[PDB]
Amino acid sequence: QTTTVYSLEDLLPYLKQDNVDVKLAPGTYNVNGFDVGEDRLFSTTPLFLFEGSNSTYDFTDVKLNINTVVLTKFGNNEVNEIQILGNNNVLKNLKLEDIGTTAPSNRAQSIVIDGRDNRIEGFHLTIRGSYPYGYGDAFGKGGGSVINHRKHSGVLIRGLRNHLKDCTIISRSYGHIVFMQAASYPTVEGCYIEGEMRSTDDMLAEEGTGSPADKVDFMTVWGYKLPAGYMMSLQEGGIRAYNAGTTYIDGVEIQRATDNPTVLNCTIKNARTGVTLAHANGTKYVEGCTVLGCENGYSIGSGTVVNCGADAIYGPVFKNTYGSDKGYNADITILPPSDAYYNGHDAVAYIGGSNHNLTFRSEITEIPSNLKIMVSGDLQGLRVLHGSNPSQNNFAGTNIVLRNLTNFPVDLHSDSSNITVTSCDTDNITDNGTNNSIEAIDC
Repeated sequence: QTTTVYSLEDLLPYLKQDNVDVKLAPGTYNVNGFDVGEDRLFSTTPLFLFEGSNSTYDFTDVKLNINTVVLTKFGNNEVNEIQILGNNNVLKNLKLEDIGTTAPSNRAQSIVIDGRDNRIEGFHLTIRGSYPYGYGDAFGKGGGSVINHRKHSGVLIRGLRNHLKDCTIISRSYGHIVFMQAASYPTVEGCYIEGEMRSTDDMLAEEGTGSPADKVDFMTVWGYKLPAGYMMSLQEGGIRAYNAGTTYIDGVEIQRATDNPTVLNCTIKNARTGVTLAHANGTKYVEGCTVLGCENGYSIGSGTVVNCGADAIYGPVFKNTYGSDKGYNADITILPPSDAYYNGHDAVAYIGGSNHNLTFRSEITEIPSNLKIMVSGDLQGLRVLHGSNPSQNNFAGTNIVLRNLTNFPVDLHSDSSNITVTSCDTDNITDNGTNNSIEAIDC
């Protein structure tokens, strides 16, 4: 029942057909700049456009090497390596590596999943080639940038009931690693998602070199000179949901927020955020995840984080996004450090909004002197200093259960009220709020 093909050329016609079972034979396949053109293997982007439905594609033992020069071969357009437009497809086991670090002429996204009921499983993706690479988002991630960008993101999940399962996504590119736009009921499950880090002190050491950041005197899009003392990802989000986007299902163009995301059993390392779903609507559910060395652990706005862990070396394990957050239930283990601490945010968690039920658990006994659980107050977060992003800082918290089964101190700011705190120790809790309850628990 399976048709086997032995070249990319012979693969491409099947992507236009429904109800096919296709295998690209084990081997190595190289896409270079000479493969893009009118009489060339790829005359259009997306390179691999899966238009059919009800199809299965086996890429076991396939290594697909795509030279980053290809990101410049389509004019000023966005380039996407793989897009799925049909429904009910399964793509499995591909190892896809971007070769070199050439930046897109405009921007790129490795995989885009539209349609409904598709699954990408067993992929190993290495994403490269973007600009500027080395500053994270300090000089701009959208419009009005201080340094204009050519971003390149990994997997963009859209559509309906789309599933990324058991994949390894390694990014050495400035872009999100896995992100969701206009996606209804997406699921990310069993994935390992990894970026890399650079300190702001190392960025500031470019002074006098003539680098792009040196030429703008390190003035960030946040409205202040880049501060020393933080560790940034060179990527954007590990898993990040958007409140907007465009998708296509069954010939219908759809503009909507992400809704009903589920994240299960993922490990996210060295990204700007581990799991951020606050901008999605519907039910948010996160279970069984591990977040290591990210700038932020979990921010889902409302919903459930259960049986999840994060270390706190570079940023807080938990952050309420806005004072509008309501009904965020979380059970988070503060994991042993994955490297030396370099957390300039001066917090292990920042809590606010209302009607949350939050449990933190840890075996940590060496508590860095600058780290505490904050309920309300003025977070020294890299992107929220000096009034930057004002809705994301300095907000009230009300009617919150805080079970602190850790040795970290807790600081209840004057804008906190009706906080029910239980803690292993209460000697290191400061209470400047209103009608808060503090009670000791045994271990």
